[PDB]
Amino acid sequence: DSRVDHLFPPSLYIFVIGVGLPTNCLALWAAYRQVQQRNELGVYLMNLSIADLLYICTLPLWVDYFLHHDNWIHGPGSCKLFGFIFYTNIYISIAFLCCISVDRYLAVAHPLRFARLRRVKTAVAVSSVVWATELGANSAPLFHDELFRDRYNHTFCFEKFPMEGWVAWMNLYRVFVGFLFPWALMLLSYRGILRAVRGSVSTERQEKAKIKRLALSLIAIVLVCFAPYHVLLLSRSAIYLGRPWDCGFEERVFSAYHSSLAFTSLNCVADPILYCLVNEGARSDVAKA
Amino acid sequence: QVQLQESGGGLVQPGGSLRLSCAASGFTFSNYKMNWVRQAPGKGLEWVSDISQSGASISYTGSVKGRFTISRDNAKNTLYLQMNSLKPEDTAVYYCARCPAPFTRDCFDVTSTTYAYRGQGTQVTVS
Amino acid sequence: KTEDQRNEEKAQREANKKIEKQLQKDKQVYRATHRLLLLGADNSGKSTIVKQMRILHGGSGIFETKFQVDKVNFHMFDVGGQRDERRKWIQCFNDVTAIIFVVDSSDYNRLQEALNLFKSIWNNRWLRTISVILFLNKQDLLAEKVLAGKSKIEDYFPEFARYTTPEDATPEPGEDPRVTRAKYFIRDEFLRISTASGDGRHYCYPHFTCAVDTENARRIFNDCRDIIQRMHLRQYELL
Amino acid sequence: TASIAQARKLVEQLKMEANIDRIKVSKAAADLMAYCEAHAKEDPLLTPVPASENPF
Amino acid sequence: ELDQLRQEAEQLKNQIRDARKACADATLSQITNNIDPVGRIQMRTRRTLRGHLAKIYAMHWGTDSRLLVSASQDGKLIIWDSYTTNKVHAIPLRSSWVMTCAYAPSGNYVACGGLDNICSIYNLKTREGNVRVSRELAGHTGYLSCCRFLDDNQIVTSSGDTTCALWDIETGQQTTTFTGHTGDVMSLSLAPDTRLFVSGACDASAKLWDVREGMCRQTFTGHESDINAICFFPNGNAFATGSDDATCRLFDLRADQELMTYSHDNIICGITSVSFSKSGRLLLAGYDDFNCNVWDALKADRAGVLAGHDNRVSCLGVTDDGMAVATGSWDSFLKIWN
Repeated sequence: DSRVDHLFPPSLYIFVIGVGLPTNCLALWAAYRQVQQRNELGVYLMNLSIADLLYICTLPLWVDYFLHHDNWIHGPGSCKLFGFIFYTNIYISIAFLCCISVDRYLAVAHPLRFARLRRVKTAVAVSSVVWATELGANSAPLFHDELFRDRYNHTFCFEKFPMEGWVAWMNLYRVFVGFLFPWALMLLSYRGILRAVRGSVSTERQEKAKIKRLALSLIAIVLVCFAPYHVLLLSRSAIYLGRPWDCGFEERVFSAYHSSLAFTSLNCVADPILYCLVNEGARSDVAKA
Repeated sequence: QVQLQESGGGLVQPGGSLRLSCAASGFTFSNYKMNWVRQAPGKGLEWVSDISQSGASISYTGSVKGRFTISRDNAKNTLYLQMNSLKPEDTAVYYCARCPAPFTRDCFDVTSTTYAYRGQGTQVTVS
Repeated sequence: KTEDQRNEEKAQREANKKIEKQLQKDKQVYRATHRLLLLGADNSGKSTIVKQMRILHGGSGIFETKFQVDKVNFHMFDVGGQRDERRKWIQCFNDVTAIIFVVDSSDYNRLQEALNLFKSIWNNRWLRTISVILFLNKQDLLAEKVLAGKSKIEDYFPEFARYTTPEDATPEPGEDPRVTRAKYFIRDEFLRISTASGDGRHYCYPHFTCAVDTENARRIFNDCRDIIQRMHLRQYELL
Repeated sequence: TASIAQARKLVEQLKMEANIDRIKVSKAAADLMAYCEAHAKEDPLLTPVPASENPF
Repeated sequence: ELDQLRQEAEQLKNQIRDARKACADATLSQITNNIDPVGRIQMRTRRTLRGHLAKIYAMHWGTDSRLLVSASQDGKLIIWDSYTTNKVHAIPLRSSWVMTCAYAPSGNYVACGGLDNICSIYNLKTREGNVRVSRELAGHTGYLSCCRFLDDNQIVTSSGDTTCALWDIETGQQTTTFTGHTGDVMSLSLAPDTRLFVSGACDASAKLWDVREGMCRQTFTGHESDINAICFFPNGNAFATGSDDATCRLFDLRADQELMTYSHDNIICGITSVSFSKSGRLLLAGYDDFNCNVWDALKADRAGVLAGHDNRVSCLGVTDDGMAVATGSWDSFLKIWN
């Protein structure tokens, strides 16, 4: 069904376009200000805000697809491009979140080591590598129309409600390599950050608690935004591979799958806030602007 | 011209009292943290007390705590030092040094051998 | 003469490229090295700590020792070719990682001079973000002086009579309680100055040192780790 | 001995600088005015230089 | 004896003050009130010169108004081509703590110094083609604060030993030492005729010296804190001083007095650098407020603000032709304003 569970997703996407776009513009400005200050975190935040802006600017097409109902009225190629941006911007964002986490871990846990890694040139290299790798890996539907037909239904994009064979393994790869592995790296990096902050004597216990709260928020909000959709993907693909005859379950959870697709877009609002607005320095820079 | 002229010293018996004034001129007296510095015979310059731009933030050296009171009259551009219960250890030349810079929380060079704004000096000799 | 001008323009660009390459190399070398300013009195013993990481480590007007600990380069700067005035040449050291302030703990006469000197660094506009690695030196002499009993800290610091050793104190196994109270009183005078201002942009690391102490290079490394870790907390938006 | 020598040097310097012939401050201000209006047309920072003849 | 000499000094001070009051017919403001104000001087950062790694303590323009030397605390002495934002040379220094840098009026030579207590002269136009140290003047017992070339083979250096020195570069000897300051000499400015120079020190007093004769002709008081900057009026008849008292004062040699004071109530920070325009109408002052102020020298009215620096402005100076003013700051960037 595409015209049944079609109330929460469109309104939520309207909310995302309303709030993320300005906050992501300010996030991009703050990242540019950081880069002008020769900060390696600025490159990562800039690319993250660029990806969020890409997803937000692609959202109105899907809002209209809600408005026009039926199938992908815009066309086959438009379906391919917007499907790419819609299902790969999440993984680009999580990759750049993991990049921020590892950069922060290297800065805090090992302040006097890995000076070469903590450089704007290295940050640009890592950003370019991440973009190229994610785009090439997830553009298999774009290169080969046959595999896109296997993944997304040519009629209304979506993901071919009757799950395909190899796409189930690719979906397991997604849930294990594009969410679990980057989020595990995020968790480990912020655990090491918290350990180093605990070792710190200069920082007061209040500030250590604040750092713990911020790190736990960053780890947990990614979970809240992406775990429902990815666990739905894992359940769907594993069940189809094991028990392909199951059809009532698949139809029942298709609604949850679409709602979780919608809920994924909360990170485009979360990331600008939790990475620029929460900090007093970036907020002060925005006020100065 | 920054001039710091101090007066009031002299011979006083132990357990006596002296008030050391400081006629300050040539600068805005209310923008500088004034000090009191003594050079004992045969000893280096030693900081005794300081007063902030206002009457607050009065700090004394340990030797003079409880018996020396620093005071500042910004209207009259005068820095005071009321010394009570003087001990023979207090025999020194007392200089009234000011901050190098206005509206600052630092007194870097006030006990220096050749400081620009310290004053000629007044001699107290307790014996 | 446009053709002649193009040749000089290209030569100038080539010179700029060479300067850029050399500047990038010295850029890397400049981050890799941490700059330390050594401060203290004549009797503070800064030279002894300068020598003890010059004879036990890597090692005219400015005395420089380049010692390396844990493959991390450190540059120490003992400025001794200048006058007693230091309100103008101390402003050079606003980019130093830390200031190694050495204090003669035993010499009670010049303790106030050290305390006033510590206040000025802490409260200076250009040094109000530079952490201080305080080195309460000559603890061997402090132990002997207190056990002797001839000289009392109460004369130079009347608040000592009402001072009690903090629970956080970690006395040495064979340490007299009188030394421990004297030891931590001197530290608390400097920490009281440090905790009075500086917000969070400033920390003082107090360490007890002797002439035979051989761990000062390690102490500076650990403190400089905490100083730069604290900077990275703000520079990477953790704080 | 050193203090009296320094005081004598300071007194001699004061005597040397007390014999300087001093013009009226009005005349000095007039001379500075003469220089400022005299060279006003040749001051790029005062008169905004045209972009054509500006090396920056 | 000491009391008698002090009384004589006080009498001489009173006589000097009475003479100064006698020659004070009228104030500068009372005569320049009718002058039309310069208006709002809007100067933009034409070029920023990046490449220094630490704070810039000093900078000096070349005589051609095209080349420019800058000193930074990373032990580098970079010579820029301001027009093409290109770096002609980058001289590694023996001691990184450099507080002064000088450009010889004939080129061919650049001097620098600082906490090393040494004025190091570097030969640029050499037969080998590489900048090397030509002379290492070591006679100062304190830190150098300002070095200026009278010409080739002669340089005046102000140091933290309360003395200035006139050096013969070929022999590396002090031709004349200038004593009389009771504080750290912070900056000297050469007169256009090279025959005199004023030195401002940390004793809140500026002294006009005779280069050849060798004694202090006049002393200039009125500042209430350490002078950090000094600069002659385009004619050697006045000079401007900046101190930590947040005031610029224009002292005139012939009147032996201060003419007018450049201060604002909002300004509570020190003054680091002072320079005049080619006509002397504008008094550009570097501040600890991370910004510069343009002062109408005849009216003491602020004309503009040069706000482009993240850290404190440490050096300032206009070109010989008056086209542009360069402003180096502790943020490791040098900016050309016009």
